[PDB]
Amino acid sequence: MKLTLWTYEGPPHVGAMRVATAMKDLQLVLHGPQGCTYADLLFTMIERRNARPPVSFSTFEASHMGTDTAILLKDALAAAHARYKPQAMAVALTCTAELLQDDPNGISRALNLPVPVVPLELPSYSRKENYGADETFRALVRALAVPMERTPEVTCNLLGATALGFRHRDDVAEVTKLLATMGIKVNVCAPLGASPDDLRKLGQAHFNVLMYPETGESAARHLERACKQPFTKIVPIGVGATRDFLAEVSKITGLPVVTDESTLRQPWWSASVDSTYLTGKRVFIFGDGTHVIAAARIAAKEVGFEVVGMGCYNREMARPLRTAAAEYGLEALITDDYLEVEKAIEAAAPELILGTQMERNIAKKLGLPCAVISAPVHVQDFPARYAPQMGFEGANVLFDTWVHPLVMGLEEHLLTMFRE
Amino acid sequence: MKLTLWTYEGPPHVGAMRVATAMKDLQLVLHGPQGCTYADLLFTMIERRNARPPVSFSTFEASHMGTDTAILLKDALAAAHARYKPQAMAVALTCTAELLQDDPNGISRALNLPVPVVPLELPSYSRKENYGADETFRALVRALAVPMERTPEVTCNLLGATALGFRHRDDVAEVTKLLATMGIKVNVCAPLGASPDDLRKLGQAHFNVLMYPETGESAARHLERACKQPFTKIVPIGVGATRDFLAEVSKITGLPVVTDESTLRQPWWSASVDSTYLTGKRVFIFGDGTHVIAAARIAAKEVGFEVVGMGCYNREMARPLRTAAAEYGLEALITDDYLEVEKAIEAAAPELILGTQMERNIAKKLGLPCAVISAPVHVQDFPARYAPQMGFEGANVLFDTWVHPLVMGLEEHLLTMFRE
Amino acid sequence: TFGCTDSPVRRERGQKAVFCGLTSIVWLHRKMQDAFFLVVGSRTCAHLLQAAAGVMIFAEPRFGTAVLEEQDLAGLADAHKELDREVAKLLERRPDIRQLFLVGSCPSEVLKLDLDRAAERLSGLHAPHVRVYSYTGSGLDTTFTQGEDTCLAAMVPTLDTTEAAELIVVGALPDVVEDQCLSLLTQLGVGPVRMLPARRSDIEPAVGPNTRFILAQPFLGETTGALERRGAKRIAAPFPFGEEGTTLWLKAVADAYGVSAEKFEAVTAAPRARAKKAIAAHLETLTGKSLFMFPDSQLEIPLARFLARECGMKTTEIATPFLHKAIMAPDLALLPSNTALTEGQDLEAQLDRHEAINPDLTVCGLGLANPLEAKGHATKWAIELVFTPVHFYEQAGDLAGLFSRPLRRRALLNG
Amino acid sequence: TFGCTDSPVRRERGQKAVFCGLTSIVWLHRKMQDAFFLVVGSRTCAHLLQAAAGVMIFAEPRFGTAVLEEQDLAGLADAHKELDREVAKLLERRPDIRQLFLVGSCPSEVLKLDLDRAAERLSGLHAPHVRVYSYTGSGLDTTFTQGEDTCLAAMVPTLDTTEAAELIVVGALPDVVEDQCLSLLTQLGVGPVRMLPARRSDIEPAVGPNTRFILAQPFLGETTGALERRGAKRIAAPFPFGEEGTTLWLKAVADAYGVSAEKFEAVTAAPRARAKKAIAAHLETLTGKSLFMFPDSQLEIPLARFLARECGMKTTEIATPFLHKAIMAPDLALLPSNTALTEGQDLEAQLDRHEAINPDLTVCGLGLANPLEAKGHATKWAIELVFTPVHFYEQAGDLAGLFSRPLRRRALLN
Ligand code: SF4
Ligand code: SF4
Repeated sequence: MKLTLWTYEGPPHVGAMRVATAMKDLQLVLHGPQGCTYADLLFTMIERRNARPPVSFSTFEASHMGTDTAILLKDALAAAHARYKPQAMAVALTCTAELLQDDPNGISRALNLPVPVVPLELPSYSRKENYGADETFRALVRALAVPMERTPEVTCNLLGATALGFRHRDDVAEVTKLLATMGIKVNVCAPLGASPDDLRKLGQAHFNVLMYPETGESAARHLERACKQPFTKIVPIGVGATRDFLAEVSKITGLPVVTDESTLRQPWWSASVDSTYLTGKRVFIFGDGTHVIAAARIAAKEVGFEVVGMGCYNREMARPLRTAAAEYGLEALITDDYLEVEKAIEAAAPELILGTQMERNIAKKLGLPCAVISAPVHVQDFPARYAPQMGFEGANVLFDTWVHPLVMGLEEHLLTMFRE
Repeated sequence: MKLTLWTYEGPPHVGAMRVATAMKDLQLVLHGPQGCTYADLLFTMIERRNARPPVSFSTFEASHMGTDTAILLKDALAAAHARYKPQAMAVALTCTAELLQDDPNGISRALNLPVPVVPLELPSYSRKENYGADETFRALVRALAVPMERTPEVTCNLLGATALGFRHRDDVAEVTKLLATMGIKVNVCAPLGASPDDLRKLGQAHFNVLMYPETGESAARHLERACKQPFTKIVPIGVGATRDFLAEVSKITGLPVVTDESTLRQPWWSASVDSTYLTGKRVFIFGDGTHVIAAARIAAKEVGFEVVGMGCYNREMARPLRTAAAEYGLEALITDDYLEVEKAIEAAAPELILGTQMERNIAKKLGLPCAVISAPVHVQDFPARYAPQMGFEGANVLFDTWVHPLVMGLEEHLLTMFRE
Repeated sequence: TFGCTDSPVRRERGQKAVFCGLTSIVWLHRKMQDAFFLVVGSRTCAHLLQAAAGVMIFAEPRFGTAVLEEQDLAGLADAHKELDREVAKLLERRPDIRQLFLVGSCPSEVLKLDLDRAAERLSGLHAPHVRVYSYTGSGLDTTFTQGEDTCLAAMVPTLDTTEAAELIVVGALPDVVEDQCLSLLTQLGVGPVRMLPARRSDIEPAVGPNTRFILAQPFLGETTGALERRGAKRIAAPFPFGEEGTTLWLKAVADAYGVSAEKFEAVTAAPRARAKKAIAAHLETLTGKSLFMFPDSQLEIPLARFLARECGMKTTEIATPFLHKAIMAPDLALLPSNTALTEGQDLEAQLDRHEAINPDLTVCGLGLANPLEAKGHATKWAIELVFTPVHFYEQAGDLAGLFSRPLRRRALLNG
Repeated sequence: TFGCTDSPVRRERGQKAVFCGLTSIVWLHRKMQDAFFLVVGSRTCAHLLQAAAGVMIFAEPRFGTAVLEEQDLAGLADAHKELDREVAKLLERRPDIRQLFLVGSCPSEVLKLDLDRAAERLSGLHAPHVRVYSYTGSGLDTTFTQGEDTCLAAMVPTLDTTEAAELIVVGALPDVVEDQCLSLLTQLGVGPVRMLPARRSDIEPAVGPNTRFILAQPFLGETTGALERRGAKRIAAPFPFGEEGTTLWLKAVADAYGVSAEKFEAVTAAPRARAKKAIAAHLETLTGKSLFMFPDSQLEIPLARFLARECGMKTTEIATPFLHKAIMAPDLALLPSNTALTEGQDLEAQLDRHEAINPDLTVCGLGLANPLEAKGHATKWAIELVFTPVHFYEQAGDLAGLFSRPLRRRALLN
C-alpha cells in the first residue's frame, strides 16, 4: 500500500488505450468494472479528439459475481466485432479483472472471430501506462509484422508515436521533413495513424527510426530479428542531438547528410548578446526518461545552463538516465513520488525548473520560473499551433518555451523592485 | 507641448530606419545630432539582427553651429558611398535637423553621386514612425519602379513587410505558402529582403498583395498608376479573412481558389466543447489599425467573444477603424495617449484585453488576462519559433495565444478559491 | 401533456459510460471541511480521481488513495497491518482531519477486503480525536453521485440521537446555495434547520423519532433509507430546480410545518419574480428545442422537468443511472408524458436510439461530447451540473444559462 | 610597463555611436527620491528614453518629456505659456515632487527657447513647495553620463552655504554601495560625510570654503568646476574599481583627513582580502586576454585600469567620450603604457582599428554588440556597468564577473 495523491503514470490499460487510439480500424476490448471507463476523457478532451476512442468494456457490476463474468467478455468481443468490423482486435484485463478468473486468451480463442484478436499481458499492480503502451505495441507488431523484400527506394518506419503523446503529432511532422531532406521517404508511421493492414507492411523498410524509446522500443527490438531492421538509438531533440541523429542515419543508409538550415534560428538566438545572462543559471530537470536526457544536453551545451538536478518518473528508463546524469557530475533521481521531486528541487536550489504539469505546480509554489518538457500534461500542451520538440523547428520552439518563463521572472523582479 | 511618458510610435526617422534596414544594398543618411543614434538598439536587440543597420549619421554637436552643418551631411553622404557602394541611397533629416537650414535635396544634388540618392520629407513634429515607413517606401518605389511587361506565369509582389515589423518574417513565409497553393509565385517581396536592383523589377507582376496598409499603401497606390497594378484590399488575418482574401485573389487572377487545409486546426479547436465557456467573454481590443480590425472579426465571429472596445494609436487608419467598429455597435477609440486606453478599458470592463506591450502592462496592473496582437512589442515577440499571424498556421497561433492567458486566469482563480 | 408516473421505465443493462462513486469524493471533500476520504484501491482508482479532480489535485485536496501493491493481493492479514500504519502516517501528517473515510473500491472488494472492521478498529486506536467510518464507492456498487449517498448513509447510524423536531436538508450543496436555502426556510418560520452533511464534524445534525428531513438531491436513496430506520420521517418534494422547483420545494416544507400561505407568498414573492425574469432571457434560444439526456447523475429527470416546463424544451429520451420510484415521484408527475425513461444503459443501443432521433441539445459525459459535436449534434456536458451552483431561485437564470449557451454558440459559429 | 600620463590621446571627431545626456535621467531619477526630470524635446527624445528605460517605463518612473509639437516651433512666447501649463498639470497631478528639472534637448536649444528663465519663473509660481532647476541633456552638449554632471552642476550654485569641513561624495551610487562607502569612511574616523546627489532634497549637502569633496565617478567635470567656484577643494584619487582602486580611494581621503596608517590598516584589512579572493575566481579566464573599449561612459579608463592590473588583461585601445586631464590623472598613472587612448571617436575609423586588432573582449554599446558577435568577437555590453553595483570592495567580484561571463559563455558554446 502506497499513499498516492498525484500519479505520473496511468495504470497499464491506459497505455493500451493509448496505442489502440493511435491506430485506425482497430478495436480494443477491456475486461473491467462499470464506472472504470473514465480514460475516454483524456483522449477526447486533452488530445481533443473528434471520434470516441476505439475502445469497449464489458462493464460488469456487483450482481455479476460467479462465472457470469467470462460470458460478459465473450459478448463484449462479439458485439465489438459485429458492430465495427475492424481489420484486427486486441483484448486485455483492467486491474479489477486481473483479480478475476476469466482468461483473455481462452475466451478469445474459443469464440474464434474472422480477424486476429491479440491478448495482452498487463500486470497492473507492478507496471504502468508506459509499459502498457510498449507491450500492447510489441504484441501488435509481434503478431502482424512479417519478413518482406525492401522497397526499391530507401524507406523507414517511425516507431513509437501514440495518442496522448506529448508533441507526437508535430514531431512526426518534423522528423518526416528532416528525413525527406536526405532523400529518405517514410514507410509506415506506427502506432500513430496506422491500421493493422499497415502493420503487415512493416518488413519492407530498410531501418526503423525509434521516436520514443518509452513507447515502442520492444517493438523496435522485435523488428531487429523479424526483418533484420536496425533502429536509430539517438533521439533528435536539440540541434546537436539532431545532427548526430542525421549522421547516425547516414551511417545506416550510406546517404550523405543534407540539412535545410534556412529556418534554424536557435543557435544565433543563444549566441546573441541578450542570451549572455543565461550563462550557468541552475536548472533542475524532471520528466519522462527520454525528454530529460534530451533537455540536459540542450541546457548545458546549447543554452549554457548549469544542469543542477536530473531525474525521471519512469523506472523503465533509469539506466539510460543514470548513465547520462553521471556525465554531468550528477546522481540521477529516479522517483514517481512528487514529494521526492519537491525535496530534490529544494536541495538543488535551481533558478529554473523543466518538468511536467506537476513541476509547473511545484515551481509555482516556490516562485521559480518553469517550462514543461514532458508528459503528463494538460490541454494547454496539446496546442492548435505547430509546436514540435524534435528537429530544427523543434529547437526553435524549445528555446522560446524555456527562455520565456525566465525573461518574465526578470521583468517581475525588476517591476516590483522599482515599485519600491 | 504634450506631456509624454509612453509613446506608441517613434519619430518618422525610425520609420525611415525601419525601411532602410529591411532592404539589402541600400544606405540611408540621417542628418541629426550626436547621441541620437539610439535606434540601432531596436534593430540589433529587439529584432535580433547580426549586422549593423545600414544607417549612417552626420553626428553634429554644439561646436558646429554656422553653415558648418551642410558640409557635414555632404561628407556623410560621401563617406557612406565610398565605404559601402550600395546600388542606391536615401537621405533625410532627423527632427533636430528639420529645424536647421541645410536641405537634403540641394546637398545630394550638388555632390552628385553615381547611384540614385532619394531625399525624404519627414515632418517629425506632425508625423510618426508609421508615416516615416510609408513615405520612405513610397519615395523608393516612386523613384525606382518602371513599367514592364508581365511575367510569363502569374506573379505578385508582397508590399509592406519591414524591419521591426510584428511577425513580418513569418507572415511573409505563411502568405507565400498560401499563394503557391493557388499556382501564384511571388515576384519581389519589398521592402523586406529586397535590394534597389529588385525595386526596378516591380512592374512585371500582375498584382500587389498589400500586406500592411500602415507601412506600404502609398507604394501600393503609386503602383496602381505606374504599372496599372491592383492591390489586394483584404488583409488575411483569421480564417474568414483569409478565405475572403483568397477569393479576392481568384477575382484578380481568374484562378480557382485552392486551399491546403490539412493543418488548419483552429475551427475545430473553437468548435470543441472546452471552448464553450469562451462564449461572449468581453474583450477590449487595441493596437495598430490593421491588427485591430482583424482581431475583432476573429474575436466575434471565429472565437465567439463579445468585442467590447475597439481602437488604435495610428491616426493614419482611423477611418478604416471607425467604419469596422460601428459594425460591432461600437465607437472606435482613436488615441495615442495610453492614459486614455486605461480609461476606456476601465469603462468597457472587459474580461480579456488584446493589445500592445503597454496593454499587457495595463492588464497586469488590473489583474486581467491579456494577449499581444500588435507592435510596439519587446524582444519576446520576435520569437525563435515559427509564429505568423496571417493565413492558416497563423490562425492556429492566434487561437493558442489568446486562449492561454484565459485558461491560466481560470487556473489561478480556481487554485486560490480552493486554498480557500 | 404533463404527467409520467405510469410511464414504463426502460430498465436497461449492457456496456456503460459512467463514473464510479469514487468521483463523488472530489466534491464532497470540499463541503466537509473536517474530513479526509482515503480510497483503498488500485492505481486505476488514483488515476481516475486525478482525471476527475483536474486542477484541484494541486490544491492539497483532502483525499487520496492507498494504492494496492502486488504484495497486498496474497496474504490479506497484511492488508489490515499495512493500512493501519498507512492511516496513522496520514493522520500524523494532517492532524486537523477528524472524520476519516475508508472508501472502498472494486479491487478492494474483489479481495473481499473487509473495510468495516478496519473502520471500527482504527476508530478505537485513534480515539477520540478522529472518528473513522467506511462506505463503498466501487464502480460495482456505485455510479457517480451514488458515492455521496453511500457515504452519508454510512455516517447516519452514528449521529447523536435526539428528541426535537427539526428539519434536516440532505445533499451537499454549494455553500452560497446552502445559505439562501437556510435563509428562506427561516423567514417561513421554520425554527432550527440543519444540513446533512455539515460543514464540520462537531456540528453534525442529531436525528430522532420526531426529526423530519427533505432531499436537496435526487440521488439519496440509502441515506433516506438509513434516516427512516432512525425513525425520522421524509418530506416529499420535487427537486429545487427552476422557479417552479424551488417554490414547490419550499411549499412542501411550508405545508408540513403549518405555515400560512400568507407568510409564504410574502416571503417567496420577491425571489420568485427575480427568477422568472432571469430565466426569461433564455426562452428565445431554448423554446421548442428537443432534449436528450444520457445517464450520469440522477439529476437528469428534475433538470429535464425544469427545462421542458420553464424553458419550453421538448423531452426526447431522459436517462438516469438509477431511478428511485418513490423519491422521483413529484418530478415525474410534472415531466411531459411523451418521454422515454431509461434506468441504466446499453451505450450502443442508446447511441443508436439517439442517432435516428437527432435531438437538438444532448446532455452527456466528456468522453461522448466531442465525438457527438464532430457529428453535428450540440452537446452540454453534464458533470458541470453537480459542482456549479444551480439549485434554488438566484441560480435559476444561470441554470437555464448552462443550456442556452451551447446552442447560442452553435448558431454564432455559422451566422 | 605601468604609466600613461604622457601618452598622446587621440583627440577624435567624426561619426558617432553614443547616447546623449538624456539617457542619464534613467538611472539617476532612482537615487533622487524627491525629483522629477522633465525633458523638453521632440518625440525622438521621448522614444529614446523609452528605449533606454526598457521595462522601467511601466513603473511610473519620475521623468517624462514635454514633446514639442508643430505649433511650438514658431514663436518663442506661446512656447512658455504652453510649458507652464504642462508643468502645472504635472505638479498638481503628483504633489510628491519637490525639485523639477527642466532638462534641455537638442530641439529646445536649437529653438533657442530659454529654459533658464523658465526654471526661474516656475520657481515663483510654484514656490516654495517646489524648487525648479534647469540643465542640458542635449546630444549637442552632452554624452551619456555627462547628463548627470550638467545636472549636478546646476544644483550646486543653489545648495545651502556652510563653514564646516565635511566630506562630499559626488556621484550617484547604488544605495547598497552608498552605504558601504559611508560605513568604511565612518569607521575610519571621518564624520560627517554627505552625498551629491542626496536621496531627498531636504537633506542636500551644504557647501563652503572649508568643504572637501571626492568623485565617486569619473564623469564630473562641470560639477567639480562648480564646487570649486564655491570654495571647495577636490581630493584626487583613482576611481574605486577593484580592491586596489577602493584602497587608494580610501587612502587618499584618509590621508587628507590625517587618519593613522594603523586605524586604516585595521578597518580596511578584512574587506580587501574578501575582495582579492572574489576576483581570484575570474583570474583564470581573464589573464592574458586583450581588451578593447569603445567610448560611452567615461568609466573606460578606470575599469580598464582595474581589468589589466587586478585581472591581468592586455589593454589595446581604450576609448572615452571625454577625457579630463586633471581628474583621470591618478588612474592614467596606473594604466599600462602599451595603451592607445581615444577621446570622442570616428565610428568607422575605430571599427577598422578594432578589426585589425581583433581583441579578445570588446566593451561596447548595444547597437554594435551583436554585429560584433556574429562577426566573431566576444563582447560585453557597456550600459550595464553604469546601473549595476560595481564600485568598492563587496562588488569587485561581480565586477570582474561582468567581464568573465561573456568569455566563459563563448568557450562553453564550442
Ligand atoms: S473503484 Fe472500480 S470503477 Fe473506480 S477506478 Fe477502481 S476499478 Fe475503476
Ligand atoms: S540626441 Fe538630441 S534630439 Fe536626439 S534624443 Fe537626445 S536630446 Fe533628443
